[PDB]
Amino acid sequence: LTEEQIAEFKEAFSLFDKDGDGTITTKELGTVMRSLGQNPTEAELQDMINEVDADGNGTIDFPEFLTMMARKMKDTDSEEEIREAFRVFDKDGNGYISAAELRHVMTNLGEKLTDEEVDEMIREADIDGDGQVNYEEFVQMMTAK
Amino acid sequence: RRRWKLDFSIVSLCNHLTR
Ligand SMILES: [Ca+2]
Ligand SMILES: [Ca+2]
Ligand SMILES: [Ca+2]
Ligand SMILES: [Ca+2]
Repeated sequence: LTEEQIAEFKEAFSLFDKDGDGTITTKELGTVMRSLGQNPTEAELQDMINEVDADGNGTIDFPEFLTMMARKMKDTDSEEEIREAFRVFDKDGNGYISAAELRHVMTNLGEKLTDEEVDEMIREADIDGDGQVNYEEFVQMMTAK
Repeated sequence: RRRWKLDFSIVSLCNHLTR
């Protein structure tokens, strides 16, 4: 377990833990999911929490979040659901993630970064050189380190 | 680090949670 992996868990946790109190509530979970275009009910959010709420206090703490990531990621992402994620980034749905669209989802999520950092990410994934990220490029980027 | 992979991960998680 590296400090960078820990830093990554922390970053992810803090995208949900908006008030920084060390627990993720239904309110906070819902906030993230709404920003990504979904509309779960309060009861549905509670059911999500209950799956990993090992201490039974009704909210997600750091290790319970790690468990959620352990399970609910590397399920076995199929074609269709990878396309769903792409669609989140391709805001206008023209088939090409622009730097501006990438910036927008990241900001909506709660990430804070300069247009410089966004451009860097784009250029990293832009295999064919048009300054944008298409579906194939997006899929390929996720296989790299 | 893996900025896009981390964010992708969060988007894929959220998609997975709305089962
Ligand atoms: Ca909180
Ligand atoms: Ca708990
Ligand atoms: Ca677009
Ligand atoms: Ca491209």
